[PDB]
Amino acid sequence: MAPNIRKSHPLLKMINNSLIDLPAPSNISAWWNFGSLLAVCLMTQILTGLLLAMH
Amino acid sequence: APNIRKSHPLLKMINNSLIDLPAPSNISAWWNFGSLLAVCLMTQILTGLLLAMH
Amino acid sequence: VHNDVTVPDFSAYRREDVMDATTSSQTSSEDRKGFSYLVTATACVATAY
Amino acid sequence: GRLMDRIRKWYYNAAGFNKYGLMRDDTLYEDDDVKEALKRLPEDLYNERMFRIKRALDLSLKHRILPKEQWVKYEEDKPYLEPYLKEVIRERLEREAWNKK
Amino acid sequence: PGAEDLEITKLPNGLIIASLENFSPASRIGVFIKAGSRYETTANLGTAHLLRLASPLTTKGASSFRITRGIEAVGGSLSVYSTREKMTYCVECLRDHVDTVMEYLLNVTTAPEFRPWEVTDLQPQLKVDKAVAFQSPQVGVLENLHAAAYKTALANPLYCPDYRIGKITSEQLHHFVQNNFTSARMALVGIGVKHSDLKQVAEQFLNIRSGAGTSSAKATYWGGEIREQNGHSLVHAAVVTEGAAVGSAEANAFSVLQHVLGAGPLIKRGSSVTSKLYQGVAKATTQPFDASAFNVNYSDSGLFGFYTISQAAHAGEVIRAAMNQLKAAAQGGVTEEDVTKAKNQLKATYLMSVETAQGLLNEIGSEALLSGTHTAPSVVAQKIDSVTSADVVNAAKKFVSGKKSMAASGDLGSTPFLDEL
Amino acid sequence: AEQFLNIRSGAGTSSAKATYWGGEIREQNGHSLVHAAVVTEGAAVGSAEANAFSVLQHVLGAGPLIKRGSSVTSKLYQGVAKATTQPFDASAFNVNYSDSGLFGFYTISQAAHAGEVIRAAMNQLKAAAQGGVTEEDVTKAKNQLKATYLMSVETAQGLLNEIGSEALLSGTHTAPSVVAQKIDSVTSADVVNAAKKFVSGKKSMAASGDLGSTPFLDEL
Amino acid sequence: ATYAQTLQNIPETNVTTLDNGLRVASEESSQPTCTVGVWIGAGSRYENEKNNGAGYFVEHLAFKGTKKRPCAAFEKEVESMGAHFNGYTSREQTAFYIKALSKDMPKVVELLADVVQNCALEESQIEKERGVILQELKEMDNDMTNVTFDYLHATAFQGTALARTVEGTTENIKHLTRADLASYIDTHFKAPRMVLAAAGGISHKELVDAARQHFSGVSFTYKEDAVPILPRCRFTGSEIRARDDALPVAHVALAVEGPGWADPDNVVLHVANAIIGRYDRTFGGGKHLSSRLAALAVEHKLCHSFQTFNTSYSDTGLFGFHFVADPLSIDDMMFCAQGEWMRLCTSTTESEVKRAKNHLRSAMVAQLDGTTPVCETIGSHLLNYGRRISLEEWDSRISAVDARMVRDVCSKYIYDKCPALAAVGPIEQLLDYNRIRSGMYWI
Ligand code: HEM
Ligand code: HEM
Repeated sequence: MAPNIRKSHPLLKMINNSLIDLPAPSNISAWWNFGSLLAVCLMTQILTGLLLAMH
Repeated sequence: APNIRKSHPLLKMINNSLIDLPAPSNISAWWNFGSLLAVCLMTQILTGLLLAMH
Repeated sequence: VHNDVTVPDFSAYRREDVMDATTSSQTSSEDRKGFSYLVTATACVATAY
Repeated sequence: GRLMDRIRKWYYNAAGFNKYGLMRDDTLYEDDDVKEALKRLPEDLYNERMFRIKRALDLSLKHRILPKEQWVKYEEDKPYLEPYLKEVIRERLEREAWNKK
Repeated sequence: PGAEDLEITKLPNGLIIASLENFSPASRIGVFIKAGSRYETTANLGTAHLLRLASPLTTKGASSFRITRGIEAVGGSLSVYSTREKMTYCVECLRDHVDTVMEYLLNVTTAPEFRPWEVTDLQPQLKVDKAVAFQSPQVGVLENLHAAAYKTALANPLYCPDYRIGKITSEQLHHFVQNNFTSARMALVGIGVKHSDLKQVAEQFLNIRSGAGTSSAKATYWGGEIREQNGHSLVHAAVVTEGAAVGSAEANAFSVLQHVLGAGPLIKRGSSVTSKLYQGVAKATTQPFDASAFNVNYSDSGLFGFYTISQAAHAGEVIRAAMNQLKAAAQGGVTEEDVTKAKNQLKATYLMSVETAQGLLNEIGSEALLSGTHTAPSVVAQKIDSVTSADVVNAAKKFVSGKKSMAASGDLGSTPFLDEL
Repeated sequence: AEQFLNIRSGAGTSSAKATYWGGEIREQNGHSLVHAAVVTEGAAVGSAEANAFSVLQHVLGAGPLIKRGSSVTSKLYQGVAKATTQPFDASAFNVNYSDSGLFGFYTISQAAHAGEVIRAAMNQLKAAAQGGVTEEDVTKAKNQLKATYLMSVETAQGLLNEIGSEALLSGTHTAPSVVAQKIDSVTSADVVNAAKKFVSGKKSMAASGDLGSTPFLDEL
Repeated sequence: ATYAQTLQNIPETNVTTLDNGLRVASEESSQPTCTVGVWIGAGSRYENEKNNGAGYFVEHLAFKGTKKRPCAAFEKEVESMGAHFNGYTSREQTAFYIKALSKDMPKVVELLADVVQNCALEESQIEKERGVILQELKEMDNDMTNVTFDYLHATAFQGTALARTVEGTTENIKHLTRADLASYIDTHFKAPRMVLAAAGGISHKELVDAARQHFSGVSFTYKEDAVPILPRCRFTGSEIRARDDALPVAHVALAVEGPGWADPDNVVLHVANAIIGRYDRTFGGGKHLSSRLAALAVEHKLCHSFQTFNTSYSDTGLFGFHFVADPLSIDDMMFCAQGEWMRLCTSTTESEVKRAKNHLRSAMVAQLDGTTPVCETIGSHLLNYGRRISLEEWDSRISAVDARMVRDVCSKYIYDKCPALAAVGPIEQLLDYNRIRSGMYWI
C-alpha cells in the first residue's frame, strides 16, 4: 500500500509515529528532556533490578 | 465523534478489538482457544503472584 | 514578485572555507564532511567501548 | 482411457463443497492472482458468486448443508473464474520474465 | 542522396501508401484515418475521445504492458492526434527500430481487444484529460462554436461530454473501429523509410476489410449563439460564417483574406501592422487585447470569421471594431499590395509548416488521404498566388452577408449579441 | 410597521428594462425524456392583454383536472395525444412580469418522439390562431380560470400571497367579483389574437435531454 | 540506409571567422525556408545589482526599431516578407533570430546586424516597455514552475551572479535608464562574443559575405576583442521555503551542483536522467512506464508530474529534479524520488542504460527537428563548446556509456552531497533539510 515500510508495517508504523516522524515543537527546552530520561531510568532500573533479583 | 466508545483514545481500543470488531459469522469452537489462552495467561499470573508471595 | 526575493546573508554562520562567494565550495566539501563525520565516528567508537 | 473422469468425479463428490452450493471456483484461496481475476468478473457473475458464498457461510454457521437436490453436480460445475485467472497469471509471468530480460 | 522520391502506391482494397526517404536518422510512420467525433451520434458521444486514450490498451498481438515497454525499450514514442474528422496514430524512433515499433502501431489500429475491465479503468481518465485541455479558454469556446455553427456531425464536441464519462462501452468502441477503421478510409504514411518497405508492410499486415463503413450525416448549418458567463476577467469571442470546404478555389480566397485581416503575430511582443483586423481593433481600444482571422476547412464545410480576446469592459468595442474591418474589406477596402503581401505570408507559413517531421508527415498524409495524391509545393504556390483581389473581396462579402454563429465566454456583461453586430 | 421599520425610503436602485432576445439553448444530457419549452413575448402584469392569454392558456391546456385522467378540454394535450402513442405531457406556459411576460407551451416526451410531440403542439397553436377556437371553449376556459383563481386562495399561503402581491404592485385590492368581471369580459376575438401574437412573434426555446430528435426553433 | 550511415551523411557545419572576431556558422540543406540569427554570450549573469534586468529590457526594444528604420518601418518590412522575428535572453545566453525564405537570407542578415548594432532605444518606447515588463513580472509570478526554478537558483547560487533572475528586480525595472540599456548593449553585444548561425537552404559563402558587409565595426584595442571570463559562482547546499497553503498544489525542486558545458560527464548525467525520466498525468503508458519513479507515481498517485534536468553553464550547473504534488503526497514523492537517485549511484543495470541511451539518442535527434532548433544547436555549440558537435560524435559518446560508468559519475555528483532545495505552495508535509540530506546516502 505505502511505498516505504516505515509507514506501512503495523509495528514500524508505530515506532515511526512516535519516534521518527512524530511532530514536535521546534522550541522545547531542556525541561522537555526528563520524559525520555525517565523512560531510560525505568528501563535501566528494570535491567539492574533483574540482575540483582537473580542473586 | 458523537459517542465516547469511538472517540476516547482508550475505549476506542477496547471498542475496536472487543465490541465493534468484525468477526466471521461462521467460526466454530476451534476459534475459542484464543481467548481461553488469554484467560489462562491472566489466571496463571494471578495465582502465580499469590504463590510468589509465600 | 518573486524576483524581488534574495537569500539573506549567512556570513555570520558560514564555515571559513565557503565564506567567499567566488570560490567553488566543492573543494572544501570533503574536508567539511570528513571533519563532521570524524566526530560522529569517534562518538560511535567511545560508545561501542 | 477415461480414468481421470472416474477419479475427478469421485474427488469432486468427496470434497463436498458442492453440498454448500459452491462451485469449485468459489472455494479458491484469494491470493494475489485470484483477487485480480475476481476484479475482472462481469457484474452478474460476481454478484452470483457473492450470494453463493454468503449463503455457504450461513450454512456453515448453522451447521447444516443444502438438501441433496440442490447440491451442484460434477458436470454442472461452472469454471467461471478459471479463464480470467489464467490470463492474469500469464500476464504476470510475462512482466516477470520481461523484468529480468 | 537528398534527391529521393515521394512514392505513393494504392492497393486494390483502397488503402493508400505514401512514403518518402529523407535519410533522416529518425523515422516517423503514421496511420491516417477518416474518423472522429463527426461520425458519432447522440447514442455514442465521446466514444472517439476515449478511443484516442485507449491506444495503450491490450491488443490481440501485444499486451498493454508490452506495448508500452516495447516502444520505450527503443526510445520510441506512440501518440494519437485527432480532429473532428480525422485520426492519426503515429510512432517515431531511430531508423534501426522501425520494425520493432511497427508491430505495435499495427496491433493498436487493427487488432484492439477493448477488454471490459481495461476500458472501465481508463474512463475516469477522460475527466482528467478534458480538465487539462479546458484550461485554455480557447478550447472551450471552439467547442461551443462548432455546436452553434452546426446542428449535426461537426457540432459534436471533440472531448467526451460529462454525462457520458464512464458510460462508453467496449461494444461501442469495437463498433466504432469496425465501421470507421476500414482500408478505404485509411492511409499508411511514412518518413525516413523506403516505399518498397512501407508498401510491403501494408499489403501484408493491414487487414480489417475495405468499404466506407457507416457514412457520416451531412453537416447542416445552424448559425446559433452560445454564451458562457463564467466571470473571467478576459472575454473570448468568435464570430463565424460558413466558409469553404477542403478542396476548393474558394478555400484559397479565405486563406488569403485570413492573412490580409491578421493571422497570428510575426514579431515577438511586436504589433502587427500588416494586420487590418489587429490594427483596426487597436485603434478602438486602449487596453490589452487580441484579434485574429479564424479559418477552418472541413471535408463538406468550413467556418470563417474572427476570434477576439479582450478585457470584459471593452469586449463591446473590440468586437464591433473587428466587424467594421470585415465590412470595410468587403467594400473593396483591400489594396492590391495587401493581397501580394498576404500571399507571401501564406506561402511562407505553408513552407515553414513542413520543417518539422510532424508537420511534413502530416502534410503528406492528409492529402494522401483525401485524394491519394501529392501536389507539388510549386502547384500549391501556383494555386495560391493565382487568387485575384476580387476573389478576396468576395470572400469578405460572403461573410458580411451570410448567417453568422457566435460563441463567447467570460464576464459577458458588455459582450454584444449576434444581432447587434 | 411605523414604530419599527427603519431602513428608509426611496425606490432604491431601479432595475434595467427587460429586453427580449429570442434565443435558443439546448442542453444535451442524455436523459430518456426530453423537456422543451417554446415561448414568445407574452403579456405584462396588469397588461389588458393578460386575461386574454390566461384564457388562451386554459383553452389550450393548463394542467390536469382529473387524476390519471385525460384532458379532453385541452386542445393542446388532445392534439399531441393524437400524434404520439407514448407517454407525454403538454401544457400552455404563461408568465406575467412587471414589464414583460412569456407565453407558449411546455412539453415532456420520450426522446425519439420529441420531434412529433413538439410539432403537434405548434399546430394546435396555429390552428387556434386561425379562428379554430369555439365560443364555448372560451366559456369553459373562463370557468376553469375563475375556479382556479378561487381555489388558489383557500390556503393561508395562497390568500396572503394574493393580498400582498396586489397590495404591492398598486397598494389596492380588486374585489373577487371585479376580477371575475374582468376575466369573462374577454371576447373570443381577444383569445384568437393572443394566439396570433404567438405564431407571428419571435420565439425563444429551451430543451434538455437526449435532443437527438428534438427540432430546432427554425424548423417549427 | 542505417542509423549510422544517416549520421555520417549529414552535411557538415561550416564555420569561418571575420576580422572583427565574429564567427559565422551554418549547416546547409535543400529547404526553401531557413532560419538565421545571432547568438550572443550575454545574460543576467553578466549584469550586477544596479543593471539587473537590463538584458531583458533590451530584449524588449530589440524589435521596436533601429536608427536606419523606426518602429513601423522595421515591422512592416519584416512582416511584409513573411518572416518571423523571435528571440530570448537567459542567464548566460541571449539570441535574436529570424525565420524566412532562403531567398532572403541576405536581407535578413542585414536586418539582424541592424538590430544588434543600431537599436533606436527610443526614449519614449523605453517608458512604454517599462510598464509592459512590469506586467509580465506579475504574470510570471503565477508560474509556480518558473517561480520555483528562480528560487532554486536564488539559494543554490546565493551571494553570486547566477542567483539573480533573468527578468530582473522591480526596482531596477523602475529605474533603468536609456543610458544603462545603451551601456549594456555596447558592453556585451560585441563581435567576438557573438555567433551568426543559419540553417536551411543557404550558401555558407553567401552568408559569410553578407556577414562581412554588415557585421563590421572592428575593434582597435585588446580589451575590445577579449572574451571576459566570469567570476565563479559558489554553490550552496540549502533551502528556501515559500509557504502558501492557499495554493492548490506544491512545487518542489532539489538539485546538486553540475559540472558545466565542457565536461564529458554530462553525456552520462543525461543518460542518468534518461533512466529516471519524467512523467505527468496524461502519459497513456500509465503503470507500465519503464521509469520506476514514474511507475510508483502512478501506483501511489505520488504527483501530478515530475521531471529531471541537467542545466549546464560555463563553469557550473544544476542537476536535479522537480515535481508537483498535492499537499498530502509530497513526503512519499520526495522519498521515492531520492530513492531513485540512490539506486542510480548504487544499482543501475545494463538494461537500464541500454534503454536510457536509446531514449537519449532520439532526444538529441529531436532537438534538430526544423531550421530553428538546428540553428539553435549551432549558436549554442559554438558559444559553449566553441565548435559544432555532430550527432555522430554525440552518438559515439553515448554509445560508450555503461552501467558502471553511470554509477561512478552519479556517485560522484550525487552521493552524500548537500543539495539545494526550493519548495513553494502548501509544503507543510515536506520534511526538514536534515531529513532530506539523509536521503542523500545509502540506497
Ligand atoms: C521503578 C524501578 C525500580 C525502582 C524505583 C527500584 C528501587 C529499589 C530500591 C530503593 C532498592 C533498595 C536499594 C538498596 O539496597 O539500598 C531496590 C532494591 C532491589 N530492587 Fe529495585 N527498583 C526498581 C525495579 C526493580 C526491578 C524491576 C527488580 C527486579 C526484577 C528490582 C529488584 C530489586 C532487588 C532484587 C533489590 C534488592 C537488592 C538490593 O537492595 O540491592 N528492582 N530497588
Ligand atoms: C504462563 C504462566 C505460567 C505458567 C505456564 C506457570 C507454570 C508453573 C509451573 C509448571 C509451576 C510448577 C507447579 C508445581 O509445583 O508442580 C510453577 C510454579 C510456580 N509459579 Fe508459575 N507459571 C506461570 C506464571 C507464574 C507467575 C506470573 C508467577 C508469579 C509472579 C509464577 C510463580 C510461581 C511460583 C511462585 C511457583 C512455585 C511454587 C509452586 O511450585 O507451587 N508463575 N508455575
